[PDB]
Amino acid sequence: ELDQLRQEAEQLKNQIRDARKACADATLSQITNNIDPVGRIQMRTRRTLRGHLAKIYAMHWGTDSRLLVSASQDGKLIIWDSYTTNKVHAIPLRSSWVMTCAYAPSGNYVACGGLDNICSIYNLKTREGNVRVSRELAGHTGYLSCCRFLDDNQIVTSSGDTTCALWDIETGQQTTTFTGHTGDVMSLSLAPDTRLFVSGACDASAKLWDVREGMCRQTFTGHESDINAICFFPNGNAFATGSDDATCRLFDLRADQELMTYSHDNIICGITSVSFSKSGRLLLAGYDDFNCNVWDALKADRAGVLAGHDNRVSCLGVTDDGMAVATGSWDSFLKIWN
Amino acid sequence: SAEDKAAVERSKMIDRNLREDGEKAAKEVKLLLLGAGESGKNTIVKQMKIIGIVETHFTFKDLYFKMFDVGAQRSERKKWIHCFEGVTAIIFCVALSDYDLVLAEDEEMNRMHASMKLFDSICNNKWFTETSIILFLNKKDLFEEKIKRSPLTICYPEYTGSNTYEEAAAYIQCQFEDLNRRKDTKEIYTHFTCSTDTKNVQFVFDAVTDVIIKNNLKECGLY
Amino acid sequence: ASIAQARKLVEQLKMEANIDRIKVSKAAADLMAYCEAHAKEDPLLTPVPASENPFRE
Amino acid sequence: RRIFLGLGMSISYAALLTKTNRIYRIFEQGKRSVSAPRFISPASQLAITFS
Repeated sequence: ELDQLRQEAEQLKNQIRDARKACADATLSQITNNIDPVGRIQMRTRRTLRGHLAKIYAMHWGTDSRLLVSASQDGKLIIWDSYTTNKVHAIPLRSSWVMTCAYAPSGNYVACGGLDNICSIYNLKTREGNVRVSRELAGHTGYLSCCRFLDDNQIVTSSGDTTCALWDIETGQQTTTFTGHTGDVMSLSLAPDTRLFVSGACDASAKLWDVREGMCRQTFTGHESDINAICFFPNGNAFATGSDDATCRLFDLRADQELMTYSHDNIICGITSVSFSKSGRLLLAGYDDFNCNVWDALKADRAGVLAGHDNRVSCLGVTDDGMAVATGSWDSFLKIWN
Repeated sequence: SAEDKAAVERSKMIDRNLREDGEKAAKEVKLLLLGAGESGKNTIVKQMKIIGIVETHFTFKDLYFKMFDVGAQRSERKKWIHCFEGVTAIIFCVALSDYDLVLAEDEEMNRMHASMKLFDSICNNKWFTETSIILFLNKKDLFEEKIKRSPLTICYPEYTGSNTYEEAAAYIQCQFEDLNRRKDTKEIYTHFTCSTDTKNVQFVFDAVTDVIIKNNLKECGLY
Repeated sequence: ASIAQARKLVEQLKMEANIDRIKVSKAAADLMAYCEAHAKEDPLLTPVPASENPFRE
Repeated sequence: RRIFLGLGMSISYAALLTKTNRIYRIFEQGKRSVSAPRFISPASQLAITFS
C-alpha cells in the first residue's frame, strides 16, 4: 500500500518534470546573448565599521537606507548610522549566540533571531531612551536561522526545525506554521509585495510559501547541496539562490525551472549570501573564498570582484535605493561598497 | 553640525562600553559541552555548577568559566558547529557503560560506536584545529561493575585483554585518543569521572589553564 | 501516513505547474524588460559623482 | 671604547630581562585569564629592549 502511494507520488513528479520541460523553449542565455555587457565594475570601499570585536554574523538595512543593524557571535546588536559611521544604538543581547537579525520596515523595532531558539524583539523608540525587550517569541524548537519582518505586527522566522513560522507579536502565538520542508530551513526571503515568501532548506529544495493560507505553492530543485541563501528578484517574479556547490541559480516563480546557473571553475567554495541589486541587473554573492562576486543577472558571466575582507563574508545587503552595498564578514569589520 | 557633536558623543560612549564589555568577555574562557544522549553530562554539569543552548556560569579561582550545553539541538550539526570556533576547550562526555548497550533508536548501533563516530566527526572537523578536547570517560564505577562479567569484546572484537578494569579503560582511552588523527596540533585530556566529588572541576581548570598557556606560547612563537 | 499528505501536495503542485506553464521565453522577456526599463536608477551599475552619492558627499 | 662596552654590557641584560618578563607575564596571566597579555609579540617586544 505504501509502495502504491510511492508510485503515484513519483508518477506525478514525472508529470511535473514533463510540464517543466514543455515550457523550456530556450535558456536565458540564448535570448540574452544580444544584451550589452555591464562592463568591468570597480566598486570600492567607502566605509569600514570598527564595531564588534569577535564576529559579525548577520546584517540588515533599515528601510531608510541609512540605519544599519549588525549582530555578533557574542555580545550586542549595533545599529549604525551608515552615512557618518556613528553607533546609534547598542543592544545588550540576552543570549550571546546569534545567527540572524532583522530591522522592521517602519524602523521602530529590530529582531535578533538568535541560536537559542528564541526570537527576541527589541523596541527602539522607548520613553526612557533605553532599548527594551518586547515580547520574545518562543516555541520554534530549533535554532532560528533567519527572521524577517512582514510588518511591525508580523514576523516570519526560519528554524533549524524544518518548520517555518509566522508570529503575531502582541500575543506571541505562532499564528501560522509551514511544514512542507524536509530539511533544516537555512535561508528565507520576503517578496516585495510581502504577500508571499520563499525559503531554502538543506534538502537542496526551495519552496515558495504564501503567508495567508500557508500552502506550499511551488517547490524548486536543481541544487546539488544545501541552500544557504535566497534573495528575491526586485520585481518578485524570480529569486536567486546560493548553495554550497558554489553555484547561484535564478529560479522563476511564474515559470517553474532552473532558467540560469552562475558557476565558474575558478571558485570552489560554497556561496553564503545573495542580494540582488536594485533593478535586479546585478547579483552580489559572497563566498568562502574570502571574497565577494558581482554576477550579471542576465548573462552567466562575472561582472566584477570586490575582494576586501580578511575572513569569510557573513552576509550581503543592498540598500532599498541601491546606493551602496554593505558586506559584513567574519572579520569584525563591516565594509560598505559602491 | 551643532547637534551631530552630541551624536559623536553617543557614538564614543557606545564604543567605550563596547570595548569594555568585549575585553571583559575575552577575559573569560568558553567551554563547549557535547556528547551522546544519556552520556552522563547532567552529573558533570551539576558538579561544575555546584562549584536551546544552555549556558552555565561557574568560577574556580577566578578565570571565570562560561559553559555551553549543546545536546539540546536535534538539527544539522554541520551548519551549526561552524560557530563555537573560539572555544578554548571542548568538554566531550562519554559514558563507558555505553559499550554494553545495543541501541539508541538507531538501528542497533552500539552506543559506544555511535559516540566514537560523533567524536570522529567533531574532533577532526576543520573548524576545530586549535581547540582542545577534554575527554570525560564518565561513569567509571558503572563500567567497573559491568566489565566484571560482560566482555568488552562485545564492543571491540579485537580486544584481547583480561577484561580487568584498568586494562579495559586504558584500552578505551587509547582508542579514543588514537581516533584523533591530527595529534600533531590537537591534545586530548582524557579523565575518568563518576557521580562523586572528584577533581573534575579542578581537572577542567588545569587543562584549560594548560591550553591557554599553550595558545599564548603559540602567539609569540615560543612553542 | 505522511505520504498521503506528500502526494496530496504534489498533485496540487502539478496543477499549479500547469497554470504556471507559461513559456520560459515569456519569463526571459519579462526579466529582460525589467532589467532594461529600471536601468539608469542603479547606483551600482552606473556610478554617480560625489554631488549625489551619500557615502562620499 | 666607551660605546662598545656600554652597549655590550647592557643589551645582554636588557635582552635577559625582557625574555624573563615575557615568560613571567605569559605564565602568571595564564592562570588568571585566557587573553594573551599585551606586549609579548616576538617583533614588538624588541622595542622594550631598545627602550
